[PDB]
Order: sequence, then C-alpha cells, then structure tokens
Amino acid sequence: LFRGMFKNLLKEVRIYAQKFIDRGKDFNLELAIKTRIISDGLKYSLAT
Amino acid sequence: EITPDLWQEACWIVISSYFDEKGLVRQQLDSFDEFIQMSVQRIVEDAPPIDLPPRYLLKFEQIYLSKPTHWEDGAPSPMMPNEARLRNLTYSAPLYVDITKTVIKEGEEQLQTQHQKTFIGKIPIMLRSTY
Amino acid sequence: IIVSEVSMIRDIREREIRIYTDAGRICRPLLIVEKQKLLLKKRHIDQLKEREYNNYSWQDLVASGVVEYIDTLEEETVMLAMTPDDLQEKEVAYCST
Amino acid sequence: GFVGIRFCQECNNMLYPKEDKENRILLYACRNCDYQQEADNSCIYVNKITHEVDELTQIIADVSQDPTLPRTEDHPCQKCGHKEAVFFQSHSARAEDAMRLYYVCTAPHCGHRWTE
Ligand SMILES: [Zn+2]
Ligand SMILES: [Zn+2]
Repeated sequence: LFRGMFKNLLKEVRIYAQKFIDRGKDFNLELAIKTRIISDGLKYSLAT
Repeated sequence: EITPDLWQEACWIVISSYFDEKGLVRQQLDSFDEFIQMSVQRIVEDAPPIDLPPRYLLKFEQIYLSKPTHWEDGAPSPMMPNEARLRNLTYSAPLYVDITKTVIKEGEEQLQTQHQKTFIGKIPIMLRSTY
Repeated sequence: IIVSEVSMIRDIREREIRIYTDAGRICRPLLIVEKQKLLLKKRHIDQLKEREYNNYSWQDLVASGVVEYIDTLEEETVMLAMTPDDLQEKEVAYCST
Repeated sequence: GFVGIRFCQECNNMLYPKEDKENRILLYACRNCDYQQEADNSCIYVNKITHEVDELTQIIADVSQDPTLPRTEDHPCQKCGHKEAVFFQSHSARAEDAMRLYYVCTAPHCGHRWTE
C-alpha cells in the first residue's frame, strides 16, 4: 500500500506544479504535498 | 559430555530459553521493524525524480520518523497507547523526508533549495516495537 | 557471513543448489546431530540453566552451532529424528544417518 | 538405435533430410544454407511405443552421498567390492508397473550402479 500511496502523492505534486508553472509562477512544494494521502490512506486500509 | 536418559528436563530448558529470548508474536514485531527500518527508505529512494519550458528535478531522500505525538490548541506531547485507545485516536507518528528541490532554466542558473524534514504524513506504530 | 534465516537446499537427483533469503519462508529450529550424537552437551545445558543470572540465552546456542533454523523447503532433505536417545542407540539398521 | 540432430557447418542450424532423386541416396540439407552432406545412419525417425528406457542411464553417482536414503550391506559393489550401498525405486514419473530397486555403491571414485 505504501508504494501506491507514494505514487499517488507524486502524481498529486506533479499536477500541482504543472498547474502552477503554466502561469509561469514558481510553485511551493509545501502546498504541493497533500497530507490526506498517506495518513488517510493507511487509516482507511487498516480500518475498513 | 552427552546427556543420556536425563533429557526430558534438559529438553525444556532450551524451550524456555527460546520463549524467553523471542516472544510469541516476535514475527509480527520483526516484520514491522524491518519495514520501518528499510522498506520505507527503499520505496522513497527508488522512486524516479520528477521533471516538467524550464524544468526541475525535485529529488527525495533521507526519511526521518519520530515518536508518537498528539499535537505535533495543544502543545506536542507523547500520546500513550492507552490514551489513544480510550480517546479513539490513531496511534501513529509523523514521517519526515528531506527533499532537495532543484530547478534549472535558461541562463545556466539552478539552486538546490532543499527543505529539511518536510512533513509527509503519519504512520501507525505497532505496540512494543522498535519505535 | 550468512544470517541464520537463509536456507541452502541441496538437490541430489538433479544437480541444483537453491538458496533462498527473501522473507516469509516459514521455518523452525532443530538440533544438529553430527554422526550419531548431539552437539547439545551437558556444558550447554549447564550454562543455560544458569541464565537470567548472568546473560546466557538462545542466541548463545544459535551462535555456538548447536541449533539451526530449517525452512520447510529445506526440511525435505534432512533425515529428522524424534527423540535423541531413543532413535540412535543401536538396533536394526534403519537410517543411522 | 536412435537419431541425433546434426547441425549445419556454415549456418549451424537444423539439417533436414533429403532423398537424392538423381543419385538415389540420402542427403541432409540446410533450410537456409545450401550445405549438403551424405548421410550414413540410413534412418530418419524412430518411435518407442513401449518407451523402454534404462533407468540406470538416468541414475547418477552423486546420489550415494545422500543423508535421507537407506543403506544396506547385503548388496556389496562389484567393481570395488565395497559393502555399504544405497537403494531406491525408479523415482521417475510414468513408472509403468515396477518397484525394482537400483542399488548404488556407497564409496568415492566408484559410483557403481546395478540392479537385482
Ligand atoms: Zn546450412
Ligand atoms: Zn563400488
């Protein structure tokens, strides 16, 4: 599960940066990473 | 010297030593510790860099994992398993990874604006583990 | 050089030595028996019976070379024995190996 | 008798058979190369319906040094005349109907095998 969630996080940051650079501005990785992937994903898998 | 016919007793001392050194659930703890020791680092390292007009590398490495905490309107404090059990909390600890952001554009100018201990998420921790 | 979990399987009929180190290989510990006699001698039993007072533990036995973890895939190529004394003294030649 | 594959000399491939209509003889050609060679075995294909295979040709000397294989002394070797020896069944699938043993001598440098 960790591999898949990490890939999801990578895809999220990819699209985030893409959207930001399209305007020519620099993106902030702080907002690019979403915490609701790893923690939420693990909670869901172990609970359901 | 060999142990003839006085061996029923000597047979159970070795069993007692084994069950003392390694618990009943030792396999679970070992598996989880090995995960937290190597698997996470392996997964975060083997993932390829990311690139995207001017582009950038944005490479990851050097994870860190701290002890469980509640308020990582409250200050950080170590959450005990009974506390989490009694308050319906997720007994987990934060996970950090050191990230090196490098963007290169025309004019031969890039900067390794790395960020230390960028919080990623929370990983649940098994009771009576190495962490 | 080789941790205790690794397992070496010797395939006699077809010359193949297959060694496995990945995780999950369910295994268990057994005593070693060189010719017809165990390596677990009174010395080991004594040192172990005084455990919990000095420091002696299972790891000492594993290091000394008296016990050994065999995994199921290796268990198929070992002439196991049930109890030391009973199955080794001297009788009709069953396996004696 | 059997037939074993013979590969080409230049292209090193499977050589098919060919009946020389002119000289009325048997030749082996190459699909790709034009290599020819006069055959000598005068056979092409043989089928063994009974599949009479000698298990001794499959047994190997190394089986002797097996810790999970029975040992007897009542069947000493022939060449070396040693006493210890091992025995086992065909251990081969498709065993038609037989538990005839195959004794193998237990000693280095002998590797002798026989059946009784
Ligand atoms: Zn040819
Ligand atoms: Zn012989």
